[PDB]
Amino acid sequence: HRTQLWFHGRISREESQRLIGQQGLVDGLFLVRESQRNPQGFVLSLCHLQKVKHYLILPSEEEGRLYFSMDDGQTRFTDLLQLVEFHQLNRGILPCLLRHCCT
Amino acid sequence: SFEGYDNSFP
Repeated sequence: HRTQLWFHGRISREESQRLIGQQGLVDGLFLVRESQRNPQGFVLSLCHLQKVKHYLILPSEEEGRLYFSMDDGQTRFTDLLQLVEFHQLNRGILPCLLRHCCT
Repeated sequence: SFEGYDNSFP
């Protein structure tokens, strides 16, 4: 998770937009960061048609087993890597695929 | 589903 190139740790929403702005507002450009409003969770910040969108990722526990979800448990992931890898191939609730990592 | 985020907007 921390090892992953697309993970930026504790950065703000404005900062994510500045970073995505640096790298040209390319469609499907993305990063994952910690949420400022929800420090227990994460945000997938994604550029689509030159607008940056922010998708909240929250932890939940089912029968003592942690999962992450962007849609109140309709789609569940063991960790951020699984979430990212799924959405590189499947749009799910997103408006586009995760195409390029914001470094 | 979350105020202030784009999840399943609108």
